[PDB]
Amino acid sequence: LSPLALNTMDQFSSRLIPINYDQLKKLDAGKQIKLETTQVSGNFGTKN
Amino acid sequence: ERKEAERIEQKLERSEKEALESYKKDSVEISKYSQTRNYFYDYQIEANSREKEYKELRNAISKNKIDKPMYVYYFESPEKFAFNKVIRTENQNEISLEKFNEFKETIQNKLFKQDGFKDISLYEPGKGDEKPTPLLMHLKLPRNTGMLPYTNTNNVSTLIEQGYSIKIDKIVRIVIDGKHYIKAEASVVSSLDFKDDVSKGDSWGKANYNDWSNKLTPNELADVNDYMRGGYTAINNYLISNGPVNNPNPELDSKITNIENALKREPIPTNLTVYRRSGPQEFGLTLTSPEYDFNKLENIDAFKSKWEGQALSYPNFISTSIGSVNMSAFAKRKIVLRITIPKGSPGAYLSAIPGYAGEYEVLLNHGSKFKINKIDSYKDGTITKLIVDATLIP
Repeated sequence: LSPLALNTMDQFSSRLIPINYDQLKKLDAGKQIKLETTQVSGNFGTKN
Repeated sequence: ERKEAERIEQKLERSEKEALESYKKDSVEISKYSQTRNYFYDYQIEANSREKEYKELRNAISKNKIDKPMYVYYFESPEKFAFNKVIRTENQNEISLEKFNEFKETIQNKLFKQDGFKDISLYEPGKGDEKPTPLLMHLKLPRNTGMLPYTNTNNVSTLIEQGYSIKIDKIVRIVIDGKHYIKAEASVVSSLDFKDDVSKGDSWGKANYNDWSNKLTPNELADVNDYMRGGYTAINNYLISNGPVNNPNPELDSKITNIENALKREPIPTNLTVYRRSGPQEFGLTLTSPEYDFNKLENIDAFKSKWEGQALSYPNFISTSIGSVNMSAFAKRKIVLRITIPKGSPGAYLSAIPGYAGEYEVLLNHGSKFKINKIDSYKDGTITKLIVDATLIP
């Protein structure tokens, strides 16, 4: 399957993620954005 | 604390779920069955339609415990504290100074044991709670006790099973919403007891008293075995007949002294309760006496009036059965003595040694004093038998 899209930043998925004009220029110069994961939430199951 | 209750109810499987569901609509009758369960024969305790209910309820209660002693509170009838009267009626408000005085003097030093499922709470009885009796007791449960709260349609209540004897230090008068109540502080006393654990009781006895005979000279062991094999109906009758006063003699005094020394040699390390099926002749009553007939309520009431709280003594050699089940050899006897043996008290297990030494037979010192706490009865077929909560006094 295809990767999922992460394009919103608020709690209700209603605001997109903006960047600056200088950051846009840096992206246009060929620079790349790196994604680092800091923590992951999740649950386990307890079986009766 | 419904969050904890919903956390702890999921781990219960379907059997515990059905046990608790049956409890929630029939708490009174399941409890009433729970007090009087272990005194029947070895067959009835396996052929009833509620024995499985009792077993699975005990399993559920002992599934989850408490790591520290915490206080619990509930309403107890005065009838279980050796008080056969009523302190203050439902429609009255205040209690008399006199009634307080007899109630306090009645529970000076008397330990009472409970052995059934009951409902307790962790809070003081504020508004919105029903108040069955004018008696209020604040109970202190120890570490690692059964604790399984359950929830009703709106509120939460807890259920425990008791296997201990409780002692009340002080009682005071308090006012709750315009009525006088008695507040008692009580503590839970640790001990060991085998209601139906035949295998566990046998294991405990053999574990403790297997090394008993290793400290005794062979001659004394042979003398003890011979005396318990051949002369059990002779020396006891001699002691009952007041031998030392009427016909003093050394040939039996030596036997009495040797047996007393052997029985006093090894005290118990932990409190246990032993069951003696006492005979009517022991209380000086005969099968033809009207007071002996326990079928009617008035004879039970009279025996309780004249013997609850009184002292008892056994000039003979005391023989006790650790088992609580009715035996063929002691089937016809209506009176079972519930002797509570505290730590450091005389008593030796005689079933650890090989051979058929009797029916869980245990010998104690002659002339021992006994204290009676309460006298209660249960339905046994058509007749009603009798239980006395005897206590061993040094």
